Amino acid sequence: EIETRILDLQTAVEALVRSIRQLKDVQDVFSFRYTVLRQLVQTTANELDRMRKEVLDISKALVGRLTTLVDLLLEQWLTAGAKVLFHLRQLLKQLKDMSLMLRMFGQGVDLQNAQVTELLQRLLQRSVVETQPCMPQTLHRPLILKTGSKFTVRTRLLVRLQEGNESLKAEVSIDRNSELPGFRKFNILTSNQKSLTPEEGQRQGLIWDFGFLTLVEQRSVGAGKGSNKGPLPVTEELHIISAMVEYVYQGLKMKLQTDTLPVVIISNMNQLSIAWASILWFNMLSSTPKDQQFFCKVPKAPWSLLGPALSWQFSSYIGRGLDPEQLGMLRNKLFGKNCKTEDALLSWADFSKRESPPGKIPFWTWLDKILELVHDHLKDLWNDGRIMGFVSRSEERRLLKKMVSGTFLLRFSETSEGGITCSWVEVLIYSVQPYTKEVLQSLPLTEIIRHYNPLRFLYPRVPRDEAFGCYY
Amino acid sequence: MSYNYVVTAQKPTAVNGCVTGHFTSAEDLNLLIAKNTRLEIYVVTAEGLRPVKEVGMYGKIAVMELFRPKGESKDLLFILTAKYNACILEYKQSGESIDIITRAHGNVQDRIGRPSETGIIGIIDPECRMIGLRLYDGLFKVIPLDRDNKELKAFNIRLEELHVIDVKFLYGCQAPTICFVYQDPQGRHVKTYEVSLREKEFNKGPWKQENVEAEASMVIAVPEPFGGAIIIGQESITYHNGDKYLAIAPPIIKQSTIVCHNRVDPNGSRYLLGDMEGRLFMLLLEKEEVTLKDLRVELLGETSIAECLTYLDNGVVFVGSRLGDSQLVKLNVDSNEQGSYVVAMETFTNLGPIVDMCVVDLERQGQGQLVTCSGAFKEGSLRIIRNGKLHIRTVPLYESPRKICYQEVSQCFGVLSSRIEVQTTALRPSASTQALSSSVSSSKLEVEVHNLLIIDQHTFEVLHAHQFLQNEYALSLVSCKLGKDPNTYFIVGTAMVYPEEAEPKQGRIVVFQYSDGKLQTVAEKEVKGAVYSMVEFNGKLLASINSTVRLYEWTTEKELRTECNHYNNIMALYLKTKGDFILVGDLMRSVLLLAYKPMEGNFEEIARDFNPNWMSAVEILDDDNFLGAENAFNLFVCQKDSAATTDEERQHLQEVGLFHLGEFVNVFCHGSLVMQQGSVLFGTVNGMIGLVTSLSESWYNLLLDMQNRLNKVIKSVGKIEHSFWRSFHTERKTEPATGFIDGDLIESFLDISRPKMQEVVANLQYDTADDLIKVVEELTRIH
Amino acid sequence: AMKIVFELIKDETADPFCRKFILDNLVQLKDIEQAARFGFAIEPGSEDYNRGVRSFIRLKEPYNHVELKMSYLKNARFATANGAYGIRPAWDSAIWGLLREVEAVPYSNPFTFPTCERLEGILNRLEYRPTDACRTLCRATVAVQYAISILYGYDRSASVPRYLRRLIDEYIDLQDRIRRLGIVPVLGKDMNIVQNVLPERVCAQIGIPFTYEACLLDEYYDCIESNIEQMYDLLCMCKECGMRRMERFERVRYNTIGERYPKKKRDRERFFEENYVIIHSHPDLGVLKLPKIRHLNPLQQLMMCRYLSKDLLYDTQFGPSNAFSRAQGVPLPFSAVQETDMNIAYALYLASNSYFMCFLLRCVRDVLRHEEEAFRKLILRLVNEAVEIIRDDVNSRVWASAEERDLAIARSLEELTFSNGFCRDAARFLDLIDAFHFPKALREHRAREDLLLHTFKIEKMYDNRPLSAYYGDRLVPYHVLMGGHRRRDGAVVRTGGVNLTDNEIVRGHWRADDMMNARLRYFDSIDSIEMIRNVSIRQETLMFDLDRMYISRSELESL
Ligand SMILES: [Zn+2]
Repeated sequence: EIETRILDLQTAVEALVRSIRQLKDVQDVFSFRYTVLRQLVQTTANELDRMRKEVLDISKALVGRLTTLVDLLLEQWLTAGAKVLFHLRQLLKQLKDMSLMLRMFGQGVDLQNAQVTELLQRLLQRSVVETQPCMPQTLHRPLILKTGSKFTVRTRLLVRLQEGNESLKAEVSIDRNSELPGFRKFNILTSNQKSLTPEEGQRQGLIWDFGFLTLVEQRSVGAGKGSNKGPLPVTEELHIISAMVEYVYQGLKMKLQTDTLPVVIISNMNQLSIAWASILWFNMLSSTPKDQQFFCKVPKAPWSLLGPALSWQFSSYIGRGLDPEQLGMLRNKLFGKNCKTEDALLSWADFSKRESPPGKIPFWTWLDKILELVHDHLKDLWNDGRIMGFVSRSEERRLLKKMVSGTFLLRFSETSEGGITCSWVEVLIYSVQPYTKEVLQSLPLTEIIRHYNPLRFLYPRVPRDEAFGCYY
Repeated sequence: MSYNYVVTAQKPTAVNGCVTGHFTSAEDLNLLIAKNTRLEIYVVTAEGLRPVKEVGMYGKIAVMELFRPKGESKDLLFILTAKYNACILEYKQSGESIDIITRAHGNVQDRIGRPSETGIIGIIDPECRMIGLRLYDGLFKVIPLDRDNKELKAFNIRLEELHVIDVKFLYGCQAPTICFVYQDPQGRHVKTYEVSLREKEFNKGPWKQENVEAEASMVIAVPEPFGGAIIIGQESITYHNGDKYLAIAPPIIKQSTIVCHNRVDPNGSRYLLGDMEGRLFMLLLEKEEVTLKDLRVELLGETSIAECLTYLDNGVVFVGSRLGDSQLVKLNVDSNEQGSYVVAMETFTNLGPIVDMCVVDLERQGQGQLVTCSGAFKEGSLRIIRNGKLHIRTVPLYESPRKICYQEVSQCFGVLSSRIEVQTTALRPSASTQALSSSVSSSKLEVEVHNLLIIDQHTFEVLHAHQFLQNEYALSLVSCKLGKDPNTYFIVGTAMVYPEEAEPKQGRIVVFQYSDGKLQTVAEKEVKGAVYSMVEFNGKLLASINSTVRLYEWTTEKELRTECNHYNNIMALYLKTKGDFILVGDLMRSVLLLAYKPMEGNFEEIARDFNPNWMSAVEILDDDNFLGAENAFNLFVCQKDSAATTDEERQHLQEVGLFHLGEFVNVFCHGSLVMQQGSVLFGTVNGMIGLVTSLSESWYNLLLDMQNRLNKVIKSVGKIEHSFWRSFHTERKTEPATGFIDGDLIESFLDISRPKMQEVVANLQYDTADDLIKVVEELTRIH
Repeated sequence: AMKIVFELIKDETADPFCRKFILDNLVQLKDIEQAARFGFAIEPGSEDYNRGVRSFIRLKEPYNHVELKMSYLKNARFATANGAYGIRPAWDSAIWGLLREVEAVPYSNPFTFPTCERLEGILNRLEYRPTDACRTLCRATVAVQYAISILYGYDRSASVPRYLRRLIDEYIDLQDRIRRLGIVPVLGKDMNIVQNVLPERVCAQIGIPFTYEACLLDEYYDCIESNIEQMYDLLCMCKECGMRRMERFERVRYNTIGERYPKKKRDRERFFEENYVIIHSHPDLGVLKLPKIRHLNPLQQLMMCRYLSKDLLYDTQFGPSNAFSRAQGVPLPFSAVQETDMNIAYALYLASNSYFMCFLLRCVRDVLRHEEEAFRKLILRLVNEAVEIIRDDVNSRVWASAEERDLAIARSLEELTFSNGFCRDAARFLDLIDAFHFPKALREHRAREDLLLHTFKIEKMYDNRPLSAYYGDRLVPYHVLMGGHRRRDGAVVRTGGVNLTDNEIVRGHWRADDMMNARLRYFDSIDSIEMIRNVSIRQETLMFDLDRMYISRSELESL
């Protein structure tokens, strides 16, 4: 019962209110014995004690059932669950005021009320950063900020309840506890507030989209350059952006704190490719929003984690994700063509600084240059599947010896920094010069394949007239 | 629908009030008797009073003032309309013509405020510069008295004291200072306040508050020379020129408290006083060589319970008694057993208050007489009013007249009475002492016990003063046939009300029979508590009691058993049975229509007036139209609305006919003042004999537009709109009268001028001009 | 001696208007020479100080430090004379203060607040700083601003129109308890007589259905008077009610002659109806006609009408110490009556509560009806005399850039209906003030700059403040740090224009009790939120930076 275990809890708590309205009646005549001119005084006293016994017994069973609903965890589950605990505080507040006339009974409601406010402080904090902090200028590299520019972040909670007319004002604080040596200070120089109207909360949700958040170039008060650029560089420094959530509902003053994921803030725009490599290396080995000392110690990640991590740079950016056939050549270009193991612990320094043979190009600079050239000319030949993508010369020269003659393929050149190249077999496999984006600017590769005839059947047998027919 | 013609046969004779002074001239004294709906000017002559003209007014006079302001030769009459409309009146003459004009005009009605049950106190300051009006408890309205002020406007001064007993002015002082007795839970006391028109507030007066008795009520103003304030409570008569205390406490005053007073001497040495019994008193102020030296009292004989006294010339005092007839009393030097230094100079007639009456034509053959039970106690007299035209035969009973019915087996008049006896030796010689036979009731199941005193029709002598037991008080009396016996039994609903109990729990309805001079008892039917007015339903005795309305069946074995059990009623104060419809008049449930069913045995609730109005008198005209009177002087005729849609609204009586009357109806009757389409008569307290004539549909439209076109032509003194006045004083709804024809206005056309007749008949062409002059004479020939 | 140096943060960017106020009222410190007048003798022994940082400023003279942010200057405009809806002004600053006390109220009796009678006595006491003809137009706004926080303030803390809505919901729950008498065994034909008192049968006796409007007319109370007395003669017979039974029995007999009842009965007691009380707060209302309730002790009746005349029984219902009132009874105390059981007496007790709650429902309704007319009397009289003063200012300005804007807006305030309906007329009245171009001598720009000077402890315009402004002025610095009451203009009240109508006050907004659970609670300690610091600062304590130090303009002129 993923959707029924919440609706039945509404009438379950309301069933106790059906006996509370009748309990007040027995409590009213009990107080009527004040200054009576007396055998019925003791009769109502013992009757009220037995009538207040089943009220506290069944209420304890509903407490344990509400705790199991939170341990299961989508948004609609805590919607109706929060309204149950909200109206529950209305029947115990009037019962505590009515038990002050010597009812033993006043202490029985305090132990049950303490568990209500304790569970409310557990589910509210548990309830999240939907929209990750990303800049509008970033294309497919989120979690990257810049000094002087603005960014947005949404800490929307699953709860969809708000007060009648109370605007839940919340704030976003950046760089308040992450002032450790190696981290720079960045403070918003403009309003960091969010006026959450009740209307947009009871029907949409507690959306706290903090927008227009500027940044300043500042350092630590007492230690500037060197201290903040030592253990952690500008491109590799983590900054946790806190968010003080203030939720008020019938005197329930709570000041939550939903910490977002650590981001990297740079002081320039040319260092966007290097700063993005530090983010991918952080969200791969772990996924914790609180981290201070992560890049101080050199990490070692195997190839099992770099597989699906690199596929997000083409699936979201262009469209087609990295197939397992493309990931087979990235391991050989970093460790060796005759590699047999897969648990090779790759360090962080060997990801953007170690050159890749035989091209003598670093791994990060080679992949970044590939996605840049194909995003302006090869965008229509990647998504549909006209090319295979990253294919090394060791594996390309093996499959061509088992096919027929006259067929050609389109892969990526490894001797250059990227671009496009062609190869065919007539046994002998030919090769052409790698064409960069400068050649495709005056004329794309669509007319090059047609008007060239060695090119006939595109991998494997697709005629050059049917594959590139829609691009003419 | 419901169209009725309300016309009066006789003008109200009860003296509501009187004020004397030089109204017409500067040397001619004039007694302006301010009665109900009229103000009559009387020239003080050697023969007494000389009427010149009676100027009619809209309703009663709340405040009457006859004062001459600085720089005036004619008394400025001040009349306050009952709808709180103030207007300054001025006497005007142009050749011995009575034409009172109007100096100023302005309404003083307030939307909110608790009305003073004691009364609206209207007084004028000795300097004649402001108007002291006490409209509500704690709300004083003062109107600036200016020579060039035509719009009367009164500002609200929040009197600090919420409730006050009596407000007066300090005569003798050179400032606008007042002397008023306020009412507090800690005790009533007197205080002085200054009405300064420059600050529009009350200010500390000459002296501080004074500790008086906790019973002091009437406040008598001390004239200019003496100075100070005389306050008479239940007994003590205190004097307060300044912080001086001169209180005399005559034991005789303790019993009969002082109600009215009169200033004989302008100095203030001789101040005539009036108690609640009629005994004439007179204070003796001697100026100590101005401070008072001593204070004495004397007895000047007993009169009819008075209300307003005015001093005339040559030692003449007008006794404006409301209970009983008013007599001009001339102060003389004569002395007798009671030391009455007064004589009865003149005697005027009075008809109210009419407690009960009936139309009997035994020797009248039509044109039945009106046996009005006027007056009370010693003034209780059966004025035999008979049309010739109206001859009045006073029958003094010296006892309070209660209920009177018609007996056709002995040609007499059975009248209930409650004489007053000091706790029990008698005080006044009532008709019981002058009766022929006296006996007490058989069964047993200061003081005013009920006694049955049957009086003859021709001899006017009490044949049998059959009194009842101690603590036995009757409330109803039925002298009609009961069952198959044609003898008019005397079903008297008496009650054993003990002086120690607080709720009615014991009672005994006895039945008697008058047989040739003998009051012989039949049987008795003890009940629980006090019963109300009952009317025999087709002979069958229909009981009233209080909340339970029953129907006692008369058998042949001398036994009266109940047969109904109606509990919906709360009070049967005004129970009437007509045909099959049983109309019970409740105080709060108003009109309730019932219907007896022999197959069931209970009165079924069919119609009920939805308005919760306080009833005063009911009357059944037809089977669908029923006239009802309210305590706020308003008439209303409801129609049977039992043919609607929803079953809930079918039990609601639709009130369409609505009228603004003005008089308080106490009892209804059936008859006319002409021998051999309306014969509805009723007796009022003010003494107005009224006739309701059920007009037809063709005759209602003939006077509908005629009355509306006459309100803008014939106006009263003050340019007051007639239709505006014709509005109800009902708290629930203040509305103009709808569905009735005011006879008073129609009467004005008989004595109207000749050219004024064409101004109201030219806009009507009955299928006209001269026809409207002849058809109005038939409306006055029926009484 | 005991100086104070502020510190302004660079947050909230830079506005062109804020730069003129700071340059003309604040001085930014840089090095040590510009701050040597306050005793800033820094010894260069501190490590952080020597590291090029301005930290560890050594001070010979102790002072006070304020962490001021620019955000607080943007909020200052909502804390000045012209704040939420205040008038633009020497005494106008103190006017805004006392006006916030009327709005920010936890549970104080709404009757204690100044009503129309005393408000006028203060209207002529307002003072202004530089024309004389323009002072009447500025003062003509506070006469209607008092009704914005009460009359026009629907669903807000301690308000008269919003208090009616709570009485309707409480009257419905009260009738549900009296119909549960028979249902609940603990609480023959006795269970059917109580059902007649319910409004389901009372409204049927007149001809109107049972809705949420029949319990507000004056004719409805006349029908319930007959059903109350019917429970006192059948269900009860105690010696207390028995005395009043003989009074109504002899009253109908004294009416046969047309006379009243003199002082004859000596064993009579002070009944509840003959209680002469009046609301001291209300200028003029008249003696209240108290109902003829019984079953009350003579010592408990005097204390009931004491609070009625003063606080109309509000504290025992909504306010402080409300738990002790439920032990005895908010509408009527738990009295004892003989010849009745604990269930018999309980029935007639709930019927007497509805007889008093319905009577009190018409009292609070009528008191505001009279007040809506009392406020309309001074409003209609003010617009008749304020339009004449501004008319003479136009003729004098013509005979002698803001001349044509006066005659075009002087006739726009004459087309208002001023009656309901009347709620939309007040929204367009404040719009004419913004269209009137004030001269440079008296604008809002200067008023805001002057506000900050009064907030500091080195400058003060007025020392004495009214009692209402005594607690009200504590809310001015509150808004500067965090503005609780934001700009409440005409536009916002237009959308929720709940006119003073029986079919609008009860209906309309129904789910407004959620914010009231935290509204009153918040106002309890809202008068103690003032950002101020007075701790002494030593050489190595409270170390900040010299460049961030800010001082007022009046501080440099005093040295
Ligand atoms: Zn009782």
